[PDB]
Amino acid sequence: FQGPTSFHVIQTSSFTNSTWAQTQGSGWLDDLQIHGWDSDSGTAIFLKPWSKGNFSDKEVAELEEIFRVYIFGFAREVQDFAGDFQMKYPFEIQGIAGCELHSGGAIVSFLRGALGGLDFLSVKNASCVPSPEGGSRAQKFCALIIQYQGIMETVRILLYETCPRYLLGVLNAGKADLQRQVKPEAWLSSGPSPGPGRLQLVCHVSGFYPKPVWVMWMRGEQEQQGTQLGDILPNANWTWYLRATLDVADGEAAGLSCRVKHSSLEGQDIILYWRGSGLNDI
Amino acid sequence: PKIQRTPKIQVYSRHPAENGKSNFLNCYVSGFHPSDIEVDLLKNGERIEKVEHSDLSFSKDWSFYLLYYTEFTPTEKDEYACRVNHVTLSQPKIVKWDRD
Ligand SMILES: *[C@@H]1O[C@H](CO[C@@H]2O[C@@H](C)[C@@H](O)[C@@H](O)[C@@H]2O)[C@@H](O[C@@H]2O[C@H](CO)[C@@H](O[C@@H]3O[C@H](CO[C@H]4O[C@H](CO)[C@@H](O)[C@H](O)[C@@H]4O)[C@@H](O)[C@H](O[C@H]4O[C@H](CO)[C@@H](O)[C@H](O)[C@@H]4O)[C@@H]3O)[C@H](O)[C@H]2NC(C)=O)[C@H](O[C@@H]2O[C@@H](C)[C@@H](O)[C@@H](O)[C@@H]2O)[C@H]1NC(C)=O
Ligand SMILES: *[C@@H]1O[C@H](CO)[C@@H](O[C@@H]2O[C@H](CO)[C@@H](O[C@@H]3O[C@H](CO)[C@@H](O)[C@H](O[C@H]4O[C@H](CO)[C@@H](O)[C@H](O)[C@@H]4O)[C@@H]3O)[C@H](O)[C@H]2NC(C)=O)[C@H](O[C@H]2O[C@H](CO)[C@@H](O)[C@H](O)[C@@H]2O)[C@H]1NC(C)=O
Ligand SMILES: CCCCCCCC/C=C\CCCCCCCC(=O)O[C@@H](COC(=O)CCCCCCCCCCCCCCC)COP(=O)([O-])OCC[N+](C)(C)C
Ligand SMILES: *[C@@H]1O[C@H](CO[C@@H]2O[C@@H](C)[C@@H](O)[C@@H](O)[C@@H]2O)[C@@H](O[C@@H]2O[C@H](CO)[C@@H](O)[C@H](O)[C@H]2NC(C)=O)[C@H](O[C@@H]2O[C@@H](C)[C@@H](O)[C@@H](O)[C@@H]2O)[C@H]1NC(C)=O
Ligand SMILES: [Cl-]
Ligand SMILES: [Cl-]
Ligand SMILES: [Cl-]
Ligand SMILES: [Cl-]
Ligand SMILES: [Cl-]
Ligand SMILES: [Cl-]
Ligand SMILES: [Cl-]
Ligand code: NA
Repeated sequence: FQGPTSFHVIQTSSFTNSTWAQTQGSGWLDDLQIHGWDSDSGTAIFLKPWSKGNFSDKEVAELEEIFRVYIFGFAREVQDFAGDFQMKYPFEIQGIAGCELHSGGAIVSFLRGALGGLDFLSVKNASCVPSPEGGSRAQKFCALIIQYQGIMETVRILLYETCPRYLLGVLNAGKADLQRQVKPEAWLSSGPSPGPGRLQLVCHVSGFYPKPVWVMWMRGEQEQQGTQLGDILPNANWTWYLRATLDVADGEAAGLSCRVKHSSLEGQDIILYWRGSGLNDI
Repeated sequence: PKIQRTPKIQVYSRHPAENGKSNFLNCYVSGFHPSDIEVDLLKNGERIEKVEHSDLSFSKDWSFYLLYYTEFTPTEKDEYACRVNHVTLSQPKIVKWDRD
């Protein structure tokens, strides 16, 4: 099946000073957002009609309350211990936790934490593992948190028992959106001149879903190895955008074409032809 | 906890630019830390009123990213830009949309 294969929640907790901290959170299938966190209410925002997967309303409400208590208590404890951990404000903590479906059917879970944009800890084998970037502070943190009865057990249950069934349920519940096929459109433009006597040609591919896509500059049937793939960029409403560039000498632009392949096209590639002398768009 | 990362800023149209035809203007801001950031979309140097944006997310290297977008109708003479403020910047950074 196509589309996302993983679910995760993220946390960004920003500590301005000793009496003011705020947390943002959200839930995701790969890079598609399916849950928001509403700080006005301490409850979640379900962005799709299928965002609860196969979970009952009652279990969903229990999990929302877990997150609400956790978010409040996380700020309370960090602020209480910030002095002992020699913390300087402002600072920012991030967390990600979830699970993913692999080839062969295994589901693997993960939990990672960061401080100051650097890795701080991870959970491996239901244990707290300090990251080397986290230094002695992370060692100190792991030794302290594992003494929290309930937190260790609740994290274990959520990662290894709740997440895998949630993931399968929501991948199934959302398959109409997650496995839909959306065709790209493509067009050609100039790029910034690389320098004297050279041109950059740009092949734009926009509006495709799912994310895997193939784009190449061609001379007839010969793929141009010089093709430079840009980073895939988001559009609103769950589609993607991609630029493929080629730097050529002025007199060598004629004869070039851009070919696009995508799962939605059922084998009918898009072919665009570069024409020189300003004849590139009727 | 100490090195900050400045935002990368990429501005692009949802559809090929056709003058007089409605379109969507995207500004993708990424690679930055910490998360607090101010992003505006500009038309002829003036801030656009109704802009939408994604909830906060971050990449595997912990850098944050956001998508800002709005409807726009390109013309031959009007200009559009993305303007970003961040603690790593002493002044706002402006990246202009350029269909070419
Ligand atoms: C949300 O969906 C989850 C996934 O459901 C499956 O996938 C989706 C896409 C649809 O296709 C569904 O129709 C489909 O069920 C549910 O979780 C899954 O529940 C089933 C039970 O329905 C459960 O199957 C049991 O598995 C155990 C063995 O599990 C161990 O071993 C496997 C490897 O072999 C390992 O992967 C596991 O992690 C465990 O270590 C087995 O003993 C059971 O057999 C018993 O029951 C069967 C009939 O069901 C009977 O024939 C046997 O003779 C015996 O009595 C049974 O096969 C899946 O393992 C489980 N999957 C996961 C990843 O957890 C989920 O169900 C809820 O949670 C379950 C854990 C279970 O407690 C259910 O009763 C719950 O309703 C569902 N709902 C929620 C709320 O999450
Ligand atoms: C994946 O997770 C497994 C489940 O937790 C883990 O197995 C556990 O390993 C523990 C050691 O790391 C072991 O703890 C011991 O428990 C005995 C009583 O049963 C106790 O005597 C002993 O105490 C001593 O050591 C402590 C420090 O370790 C010390 O604080 C204490 O005061 C005293 O000196 C120790 O606590 C668990 O019993 C064990 N549990 C289970 C269910 O297996 C895996 O790690 C170990 O796995 C096997 C055991 O199956 C062992 O051969 C090795 O010790 C592994 O390290 C873990 N996997 C990996 C790869 O780490
Ligand atoms: C529909 C969508 C479904 C989503 C599917 C699920 C996927 C989500 C996947 C993963 C989600 C991971 C969840 C994180 C929160 C779990 C802990 C918690 O919340 O406890 C409570 C807050 O307790 C507190 O207030 C203390 C807060 C201090 C936080 C310290 C940092 C812990 C970092 C971790 C470092 C790892 C250390 C090593 C770990 C082995 C919550 O309130 P409670 O429940 O009412 O009370 C439980 C009582 N107990 C805490 C005693 C148990
Ligand atoms: C601790 O930080 C608080 C919040 O800072 C605000 O939000 C952050 C996200 C960041 O953007 C920051 O720049 C913001 O200012 C302070 O509260 C703020 O205080 C200032 C000015 O004194 C005020 O501008 C803000 O409105 C206010 N934010 C609120 C209330 O949401 C704390 O300052 C104290 O609170 C004030 C209301 C006031 O009584 C003042 O005397 C206090 O110092 C910061 N406290 C400390 C110890 O510095
Ligand atoms: Cl809250
Ligand atoms: Cl410390
Ligand atoms: Cl639980
Ligand atoms: Cl074209
Ligand atoms: Cl080669
Ligand atoms: Cl402008
Ligand atoms: Cl990581
Ligand atoms: Na204090």
